[PDB]
Amino acid sequence: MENDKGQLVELYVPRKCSATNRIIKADDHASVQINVAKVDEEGRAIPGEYVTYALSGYVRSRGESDDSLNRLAQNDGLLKNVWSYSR
Amino acid sequence: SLPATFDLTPEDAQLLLAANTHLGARNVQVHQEPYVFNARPDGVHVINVGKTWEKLVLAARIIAAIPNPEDVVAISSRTFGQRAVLKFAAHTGATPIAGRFTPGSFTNYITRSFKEPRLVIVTDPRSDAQAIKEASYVNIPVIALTDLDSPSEFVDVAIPCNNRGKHSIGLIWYLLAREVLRLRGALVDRTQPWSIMPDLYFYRDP
Amino acid sequence: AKVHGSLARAGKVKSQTPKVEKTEKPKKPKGRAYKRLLYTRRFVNVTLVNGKRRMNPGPS
Amino acid sequence: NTEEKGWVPVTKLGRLVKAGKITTIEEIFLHSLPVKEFQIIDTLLPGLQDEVMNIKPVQKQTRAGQRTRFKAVVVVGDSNGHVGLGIKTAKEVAGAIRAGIIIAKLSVIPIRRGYWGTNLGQPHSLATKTTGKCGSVTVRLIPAPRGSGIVASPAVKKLLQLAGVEDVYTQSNGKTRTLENTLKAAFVAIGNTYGFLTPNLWAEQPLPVSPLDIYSDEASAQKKRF
Amino acid sequence: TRSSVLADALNAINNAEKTGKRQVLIRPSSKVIIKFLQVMQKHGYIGEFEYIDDHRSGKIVVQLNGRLNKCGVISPRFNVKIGDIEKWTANLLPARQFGYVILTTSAGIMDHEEARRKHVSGKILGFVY
Amino acid sequence: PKKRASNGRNKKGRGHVKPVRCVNCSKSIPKDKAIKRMAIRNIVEAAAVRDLSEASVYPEYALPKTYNKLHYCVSCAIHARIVRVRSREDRKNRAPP
Amino acid sequence: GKGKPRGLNSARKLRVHRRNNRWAENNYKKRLLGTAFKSSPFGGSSHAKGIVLEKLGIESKQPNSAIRKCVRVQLIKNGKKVTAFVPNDGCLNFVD
RNA sequence: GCGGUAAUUCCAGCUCCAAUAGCGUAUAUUAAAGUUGUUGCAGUUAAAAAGCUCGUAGUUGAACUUUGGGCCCGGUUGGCC
RNA sequence: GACCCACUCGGCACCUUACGAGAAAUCAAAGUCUUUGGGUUCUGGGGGGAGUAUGGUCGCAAGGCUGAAACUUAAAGGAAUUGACGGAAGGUUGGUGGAGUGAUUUGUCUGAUAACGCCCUUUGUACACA
Repeated sequence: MENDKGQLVELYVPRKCSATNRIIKADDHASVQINVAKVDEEGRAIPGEYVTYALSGYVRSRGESDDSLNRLAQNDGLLKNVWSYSR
Repeated sequence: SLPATFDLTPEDAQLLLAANTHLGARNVQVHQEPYVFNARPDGVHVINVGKTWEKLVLAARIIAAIPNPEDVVAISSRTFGQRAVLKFAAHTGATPIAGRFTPGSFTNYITRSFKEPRLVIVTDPRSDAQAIKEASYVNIPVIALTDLDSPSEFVDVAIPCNNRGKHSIGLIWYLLAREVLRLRGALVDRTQPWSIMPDLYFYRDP
Repeated sequence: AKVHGSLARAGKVKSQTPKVEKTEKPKKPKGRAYKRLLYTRRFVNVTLVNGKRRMNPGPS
Repeated sequence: NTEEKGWVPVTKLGRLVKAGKITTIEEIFLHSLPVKEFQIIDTLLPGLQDEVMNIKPVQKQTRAGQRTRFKAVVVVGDSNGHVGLGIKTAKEVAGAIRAGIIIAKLSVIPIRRGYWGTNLGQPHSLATKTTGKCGSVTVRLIPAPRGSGIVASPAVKKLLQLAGVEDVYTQSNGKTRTLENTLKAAFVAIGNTYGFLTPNLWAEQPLPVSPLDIYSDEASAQKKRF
Repeated sequence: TRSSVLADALNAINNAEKTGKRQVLIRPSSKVIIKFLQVMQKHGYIGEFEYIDDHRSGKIVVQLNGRLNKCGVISPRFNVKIGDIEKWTANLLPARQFGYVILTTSAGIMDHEEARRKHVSGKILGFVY
Repeated sequence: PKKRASNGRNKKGRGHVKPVRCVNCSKSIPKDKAIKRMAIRNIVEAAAVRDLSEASVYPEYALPKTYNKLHYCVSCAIHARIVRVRSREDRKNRAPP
Repeated sequence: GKGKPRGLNSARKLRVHRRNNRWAENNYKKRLLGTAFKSSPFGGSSHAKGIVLEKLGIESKQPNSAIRKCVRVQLIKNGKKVTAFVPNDGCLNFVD
């Protein structure tokens, strides 16, 4: 997204989707950003730090965003079992 | 990531199973959601409670991440659910809405009931469809308390629970509220059963 | 349609109207001079009120 | 005299704009935060000028006699790389125009402008072949080389000049005489530039943290008695 | 009657891409399709596919990563000649700076940029971007 | 405008049925399209039932009913019989009441 | 596959169909049938010179109510009876 | 579409605009006409799917018949050398 | 033999979405088409003139099949929308927000709630000086 001599042009680098990698865009209001806080031993939330997930508008419209979110959070490592890869 | 503290205890399981949350829908499991366990006779499909607890912990963990507790908004049209949301607002932060949702809420100002929530929670997506659809036009994630028969449009971290009433939805709400008090609060680990009872939420007689 | 018609009025209006003459004036300077003149009246100052301008203003 | 300015920051963006926490519109574009108030994008970037486009009357037969109204298509823009198309209908002409401008200011969208083929100083054309539709009118925008100009219909051409798209080819289908549809199609097309994966955009960034959460305690919907 | 199998494969890939999947089943595969998916895989429009074996046809389970906008067949495979490839790019590809009109040469099934440097051409096949 | 999906009442995957004669006007019309009604009225009405039951020989006995299938011609169905004309949304509704 | 044959070796059906289906538009029909030369008053030429017959008073259509003052003309070349309008204000008294 | 007695469209005159030693008018034709469409049209209701089936020519027609691994030789790109 | 439960192939159609498509009405296919190529037969190119004339060919006949031009006109239609009408059925207006590409509609409504602060409704319409 650059010119010839370094200098990065192309204003605003879009957000990729977490689920399908489709570009969520400026006008699109159906898209969502989920923020999950970082737990540890000694309990409690610990504000400041977030594991983020950008769900697209289409994914939410179609109505299988839930499944995608179950998948995404699992590989990060905050769900023992829950969602089977197999079916 | 996944500590040994935040696990499904037997007492909580015995509460859940007492409440009949594990009894799923009569008619059909919607194909969008796989949270099924043994198609038992007499037309009932049992839900994985280990998942239910976990999804609840996810939702709670999401809620705890939001900086101001006032901006979250619980929604309900079922009287039981209305009571529950009022209790959720009584204990934790998060201003509720009971009864008629009063459309045009999350959309543009001018109305009195103008709220711009970071996050929204719903009892039933079929009965509060207008709320779900309202949320989509201003970057509001939804966390519904779905059943097997219910939809899952515009929903995130949908929790599979029985949403008929009596003692069911209130139990789920109790679990959520308790969880989010345990996070960002002064409560101890699994040892403490907490002062407030599950009997407080449930239903509203007569 | 019909071929018959009142042809007696053929050139009614061209006749009865008053036949006055052209007024003599200063000579319009032609070619490049004309272009110069156009450029001057347009891109200097004088225009109508509002954003839009009338190049041929009526006296009023 | 007895006057006062009165901005009145309703919604969560107003306070941010007034306090001066967010300087640019890039953040807004990233997180898709819906601009309700027109005064947000005005003082956020004063360089955002304007434009009109077209005015046509729209009539309405009734019991008594006949109602009449004036529709104004007001396209607004700025020569860096942001544009808005605002259609409005009202009984007065000035009222139609002002409201149209407001609507155009509300719904602004940026344009991913790139090169024809070679890479050089300053982008001039569109990044990709984009197309937008509205009714019969499908408008297509094809990238052109340097100093080629905006080869299009006068309305679409104006829309593109507002954006600061120097060089670009266009086509169209359907009954293009209606500007109601054509300019909407053009808007859809220039909008879909950012919704298209080039290879340089596959390099996955970390997902920026939402700015709403950074300054939630500082500047947001406060209680406040008087 | 399945007239072109490559066409069917590509149809399947596109529909699944539009519906927002990460994976597809396609039938009944070929050499041509495998070569095609290798060409695609080299530049990285798709992930690791897998040809299963059954004594008749062969199904492919393709894993796609959502870099693929649209790829499509060009039937009937016309005959292309040195500089016609450029004209083809102008017709169907979105920009000059990326995308691949894939085509079959006597050298082998190959993208257009490699054919320019190898200095060969032949029957055209689909495109990718 | 194609004003119905069904077009005629209940005929798909056939192409022809045997027509029936309308009871009221004697108009010919397909058997599917006849807007039919099961009339199930008594031999004696609620007005005539009491004295007639009192003065009859044998206790209770029977007092049967007349059964017949009334057919119609659409025109007759709207003019005389209950059916009405309905809205675009109420065209979609199927229940008898 | 969109109606028409996209076969590689089926040029015949494409060209033939097009030649059959060209017979619709005005210019193709006017050219190939030879209609300008066969039929019509002029012989496919721009200006045709003619004599006259008589002056007319043509009753014009609605809404444009007037009398038009045309001339019936017999031409030189074919010698067909034609009607022809006379332009400008007045100017029917020039011709006889 | 203007003209039924106030014509911003006619007749003149004032002023203005276009092109400018050159403009207007015809008929033919090219583009726009993705209104011929291979690239590139349409065919439920706007013109248009032939009553339906068979069937010769014509058009099109599953997959499958050697990839990989190396060993060197070795030209072309750009920068420290 | 029948029925119930779960799965299964082949259709008859249906109900809900709109992912998409469509100018719309609407469509699980009229979708997978300017990001315009699965194969392939048939038909159309403004409306009248005309499914007429002329020619052939088919048939006992009626007609069918194939099927023009000159001339004439600035429309013709399609969909939906507001009224207006019916010798059809029953008993006021913007602000902001949605529903729509708009016309506009919703609000300003069945007797609650996509809204928030002679008259009417639904349908038919080739009328729209009605």
